[PDB]
Amino acid sequence: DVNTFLDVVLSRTQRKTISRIRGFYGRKVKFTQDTITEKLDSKHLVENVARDYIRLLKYGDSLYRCKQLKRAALGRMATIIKRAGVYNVELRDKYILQDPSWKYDRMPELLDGKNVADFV
Amino acid sequence: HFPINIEIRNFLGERITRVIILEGNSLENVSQSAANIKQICNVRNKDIRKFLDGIYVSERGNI
Amino acid sequence: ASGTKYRMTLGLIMNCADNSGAKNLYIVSVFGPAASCGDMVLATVKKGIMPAIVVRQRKAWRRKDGVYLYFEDNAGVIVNPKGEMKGSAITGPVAKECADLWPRIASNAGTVV
Amino acid sequence: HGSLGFLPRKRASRQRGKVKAFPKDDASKPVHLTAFLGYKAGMTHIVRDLDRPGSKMHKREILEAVTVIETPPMVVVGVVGYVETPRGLRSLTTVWAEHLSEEVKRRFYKNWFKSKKKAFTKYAKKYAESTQSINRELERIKKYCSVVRVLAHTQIRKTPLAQKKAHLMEIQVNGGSVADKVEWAREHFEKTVDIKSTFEQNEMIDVIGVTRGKGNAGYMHRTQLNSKIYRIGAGDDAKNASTDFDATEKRITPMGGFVRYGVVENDFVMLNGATPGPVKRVLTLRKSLLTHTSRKALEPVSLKWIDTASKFGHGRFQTPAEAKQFLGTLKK
Amino acid sequence: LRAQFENSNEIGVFSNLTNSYALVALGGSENFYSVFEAELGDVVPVVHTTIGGTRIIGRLTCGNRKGLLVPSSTTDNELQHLRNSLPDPVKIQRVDERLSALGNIVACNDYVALVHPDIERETEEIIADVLDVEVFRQNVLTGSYCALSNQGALVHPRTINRGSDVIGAGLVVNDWCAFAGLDTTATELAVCESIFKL
Amino acid sequence: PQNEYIEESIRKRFDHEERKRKKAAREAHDASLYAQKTRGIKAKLYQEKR
RNA sequence: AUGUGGAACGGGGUAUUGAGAUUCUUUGUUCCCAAGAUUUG
RNA sequence: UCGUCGCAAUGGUAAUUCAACUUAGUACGAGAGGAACCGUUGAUUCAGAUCAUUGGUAUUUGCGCGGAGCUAUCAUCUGCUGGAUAACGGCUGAACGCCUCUAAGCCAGAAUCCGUGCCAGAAAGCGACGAGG
RNA sequence: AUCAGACGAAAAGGUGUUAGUUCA
Repeated sequence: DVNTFLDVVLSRTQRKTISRIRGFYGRKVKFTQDTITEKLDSKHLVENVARDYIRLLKYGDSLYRCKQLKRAALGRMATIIKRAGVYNVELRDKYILQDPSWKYDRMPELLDGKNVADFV
Repeated sequence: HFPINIEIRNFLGERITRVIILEGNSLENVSQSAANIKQICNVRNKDIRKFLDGIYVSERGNI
Repeated sequence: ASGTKYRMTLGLIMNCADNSGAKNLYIVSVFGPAASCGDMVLATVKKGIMPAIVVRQRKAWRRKDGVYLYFEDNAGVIVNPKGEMKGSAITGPVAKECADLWPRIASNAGTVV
Repeated sequence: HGSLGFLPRKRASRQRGKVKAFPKDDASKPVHLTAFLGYKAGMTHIVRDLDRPGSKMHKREILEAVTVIETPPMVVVGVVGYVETPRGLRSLTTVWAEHLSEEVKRRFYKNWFKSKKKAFTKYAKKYAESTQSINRELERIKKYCSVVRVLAHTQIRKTPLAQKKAHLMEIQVNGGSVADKVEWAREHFEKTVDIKSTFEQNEMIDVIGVTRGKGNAGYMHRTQLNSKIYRIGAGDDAKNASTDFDATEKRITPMGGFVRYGVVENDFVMLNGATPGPVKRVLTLRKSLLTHTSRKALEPVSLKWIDTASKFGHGRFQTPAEAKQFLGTLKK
Repeated sequence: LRAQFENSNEIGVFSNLTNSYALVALGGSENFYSVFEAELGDVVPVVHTTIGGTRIIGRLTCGNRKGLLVPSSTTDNELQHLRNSLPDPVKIQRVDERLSALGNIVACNDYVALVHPDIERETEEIIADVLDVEVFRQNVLTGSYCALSNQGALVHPRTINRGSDVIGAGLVVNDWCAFAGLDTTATELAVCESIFKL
Repeated sequence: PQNEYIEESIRKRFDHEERKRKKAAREAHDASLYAQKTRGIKAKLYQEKR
């Protein structure tokens, strides 16, 4: 819903977000405008209003004036929106050896430095 | 479509293995055991219609 | 793909053993930086960016037990981005990881080692 | 220094590994020892096939950086009784064995040559003069104890170590009743037990020991974990370094003895990996606190061939014996 | 038998299927090995032996039905174990050649082998003598590119395994049964079956 | 299948109806508990909605 | 601290080295030796 | 007084883990997607480390090599685990004859918490034990 | 009262109550 989308956008802006006060107000306005634009993409009038509010807040003189401008921008935006692996397998079982004991018994490989398996 | 092996196992083909009148004087304990059986047969990331098959206590009355 | 990456010599300029028309394929980047013996990695043709399983690795590659074996050069057989060997036939020894990384690369290889 | 589990870093005073936590026991468990003291003989890498389901090298031979630990059979020469108290675990009474070696008696004496070497000499007297006192001490332990541990001293004499003072560690008998633990220790008083009895080598042994002094760098007691033994080779066994594949007899001691330890003459335990502390250090091989069921513990050890290339120095042969005919007749 | 080892359709690369025995390689899926056992394992032993520790040893296995003349790059212990594992009737031999992937190089059909164009004549003849199939030196990886069997596996497009150029790697063609990967095209599998008189 | 396959399957668990009745009876208590436990902006929004 | 004592040599082994030399070990020799002060108990 | 062998008041904490091939193209899913699942192989980062073997070694001042040993994963180890719970989900069951996770209560259940394990120990924390008149 | 009490977020929410008033 429009109200649900506005509440989600406001919550996201709150979670994310004289010269310092003006910059903070402008950043909050820009973040809200970006969130609204992203939701719309997923509008032009809202972006124009936000840009005008940002320009007005860029020349702010008092913190209260910046707060009022931010509140007005938020209200305008709200109005616009409202408008295996363990089994053991044995290779000796699958053998064709004549003696089952010999198949299950290993054979020498190397002895006294010489490969017994390769020399027998 | 995939039967659940019972020691619950093969729950919709689940390789993981978990752990019908049930007479008992302790009605609360019997009901709690029934809830545990229902809790065991819990569907995860499955549609309700697809997971309509489940272990639900048919009735509970004095034996 | 296939197989699990193992600690080995990251040898692969990765000589393109695969007969893709390139003798050498200098590794541009490591896919997923260096690629072990038999690991496909993006390689720009040096002589003659595409995956290049190192069929031969100049650096000594510790074997299963720990037997380190060093090939003549770090030769990375050319492999297409899909996974199959980009070249018609790989040349020289082909590492076991290259077989795991791409059975076609080992299949194209004249020698598997 | 990022892990404050080991920070602050201070050197551990006791060279011997201390069992800060013995394994839990129950009456169902048979009476047995939980720890056995060993010496860092060496840790050369030896080949062994890996029979592990799903292993990339399933049924494939693997060279493994294993570790040989010299383990002279421990001698139990006393008992301690531990009473469970609301303020902790208290030592009720300690009942030593009647007779003690000079080495363990030397442990108490800083110099041992001082005047008379009187360690437990009158204690040995009252032990024989009044065996009933020891009987009452045993009775007091059985009646008023929960944790029974046994005094054990090291047979350094078997090892090629200059140290004469026998390291004494309070190994804890685990399993059965307290009286059963006292009875086993009493019948085993002044007697030695091989590590082969203590550990079966298929068991996963969390060996613990003190890290070496780097020159606070090092010298800190540490507890290794997940170290399954691979071969508890006995010292009398000259086939210990000869597996079935390399059937040719070869002692665990490789050519040129051991690095700064000398040859191995007594029982040893083979275990993969490395442990804190330098060569020939008293290492506490102990039962695992957790009965871990990892596939590495499940899979058995089938050792392919023991490396016996030269210790201190360099050797290109498994043993000189085969190298004798391998090379041409020497000038001699 | 168009079946893929695990999710890999390189049945020929994984297993060098031959009439007497399918030279499978270790590391393949146990169910797939059993599936290969059910399809043609009884007639053609499908023991999964990784020649030289290679899961794609079937590609490089130059051992055909009459003779297991696989390259000498195969592990001697595994070859000795395979000699006891498999019947002595198969002429098991170690092909000590520079082209260690001789099985991929040689299209060792049970009726007549087809060695690589650059494959050594003596090595091809030795493989031919054991396999009892006249070698034909003729991609160089004739065995890998085109599946070869006495029954007949047609030829590569230059294609089995969903049009893969390496038909031999994709399809484990054997005289007893011309197996293939699960990814093999239905038309390609039918053509291979028709070529194999099946 | 195709189109509204899920709806077709529904047309073709029964304990949900019993669970819904239990939830409906507990809804009156749940609303009071949620409203009393809510804090911050959400609490003000819930109070304004109610 | 009167001894299978410890230690140094005469050495040797181990390896190094690549015909030669060196350095843990030694039923050899000797030194050392019931080795003195201080400190408390 | 000197030692032996131990308990632990009190702190600190670690492994974070994933990643990629099976387990999988697996049940389910028209199918695609994809569980459960199972080992293996390794790896991101960080911690305590042995120094066997190897590389370096480096007054062996022995003969560039370089013993004896040191450092270096550059040879290697190498980093725990059972309860109580949050949300949520239930059983019992009033209030509110029923009903109702809840109100008396209980269980399941988090990457959370607590203990376990590890690192220390309280220079003035203790116990057993041998040896001042 | 698991943020007791003792010394604006405060509007409200309280299936949190104690007493009473009105209609009943």
